[PDB]
Amino acid sequence: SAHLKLKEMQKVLNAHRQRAMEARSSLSKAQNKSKVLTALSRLQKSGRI
Amino acid sequence: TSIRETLENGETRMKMLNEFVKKTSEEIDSLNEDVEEIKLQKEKELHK
Repeated sequence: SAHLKLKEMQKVLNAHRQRAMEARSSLSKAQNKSKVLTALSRLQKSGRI
Repeated sequence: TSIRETLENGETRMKMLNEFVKKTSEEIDSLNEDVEEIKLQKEKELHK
């Protein structure tokens, strides 16, 4: 039963793991757009392009 | 009629040159701002 409980809680970890990744992925996408926006504000403002 | 056409062409050329000079001044101001930002970055980030 001990190791049973172990697998049980480790399954929970996996869930947490993937859900964290989900959030992380979203965050990355968000921050990606953010820095992308910086280029859209900077590269077009300098007029060199 | 020839003098009026020449004056209209000269006024159009002057307006185009003024627009080009305004665009060049805006580009020069943007380049100066970018150079100032690059200098500030090279001064701050290189302090370590």
